[PDB]
Amino acid sequence: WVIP
Amino acid sequence: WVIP
Amino acid sequence: DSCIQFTRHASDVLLNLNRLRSRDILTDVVIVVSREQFRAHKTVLMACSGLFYSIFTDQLKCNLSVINLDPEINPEGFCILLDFMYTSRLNLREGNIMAVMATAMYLQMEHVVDTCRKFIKASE
Amino acid sequence: DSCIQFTRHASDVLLNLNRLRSRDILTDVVIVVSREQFRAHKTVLMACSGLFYSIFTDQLKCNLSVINLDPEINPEGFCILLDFMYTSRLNLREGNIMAVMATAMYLQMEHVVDTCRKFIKASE
Ligand SMILES: N#Cc1c(Cl)ncnc1Nc1ccc2c(c1)CC(=O)N2
Ligand SMILES: N#Cc1c(Cl)ncnc1Nc1ccc2c(c1)CC(=O)N2
Ligand SMILES: [Cl-]
Ligand SMILES: [Cl-]
Ligand SMILES: [Cl-]
Ligand SMILES: [Cl-]
Repeated sequence: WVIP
Repeated sequence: WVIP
Repeated sequence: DSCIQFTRHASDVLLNLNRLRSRDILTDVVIVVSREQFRAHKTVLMACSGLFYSIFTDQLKCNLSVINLDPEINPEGFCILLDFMYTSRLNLREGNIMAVMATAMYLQMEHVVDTCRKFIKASE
Repeated sequence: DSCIQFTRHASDVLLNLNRLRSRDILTDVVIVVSREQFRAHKTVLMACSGLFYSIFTDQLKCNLSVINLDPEINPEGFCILLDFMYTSRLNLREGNIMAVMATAMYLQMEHVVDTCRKFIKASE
């Protein structure tokens, strides 16, 4: 999971 | 396009 | 093999699947969550959810145009997860995390359950 | 928004769509290319091809279960492109590049046409  |  | 790969292909396919959903194009099921209804494509639901994969591979349920979820399922939680299915983006907030996690557990969406557990543990 | 994103989601969705195709699960059209037939999902075809997007948004053609391609279309070229649609992987070879490019032009798959033009120019 990432900060898009 | 890339070499996968 | 000796194939070449187009990096953005999978993302572009999903973006178009979401555009079809928004325009109600070739949607083939309505998911009923208490008083709310959500139109979708069975193949996308199956591709994202263990529960939908099981339902739509069933020899009778594969042909249903309406699926009613358990009355304990929160419509907003379902909406957030349906958006995630079609975009890879999860709108996870303090006010919805419990509903999102319970819905992801029911829908059998392990990666969502995982990030919800981690975000909850960080706040305790 | 304040969304989080699951990097592999789009790729995992496409992998499952390909698994459904291989098992002939909820496929809703057969593409006929001279003596050969290819089962697929209309939504995936539309999401990858300008030609299929046009065909399946047509008020009459959207309901067809069989689509016959132009007799000049090469089945192997079509097969390579259908595999690309479901995997992001293009099996581009000296022996098939002309057929792949002509098929991609007909199907309106601009990125494939682009890499075919570039691979051809490099060999002249
Ligand atoms: N459609 C399809 C499908 C196929 Cl074909 N093969 C394997 N899994 C499929 N989908 C599916 C099954 C289980 C789970 C998910 C998706 C996400 C998750 O957390 N659990
Ligand atoms: N399904 C869908 C779809 C939608 Cl909803 N919006 C916009 N394009 C869509 N698909 C589509 C249209 C044109 C082309 C491609 C795909 C690849 C390409 O080279 N040309
Ligand atoms: Cl029904
Ligand atoms: Cl997930
Ligand atoms: Cl027909
Ligand atoms: Cl393309």
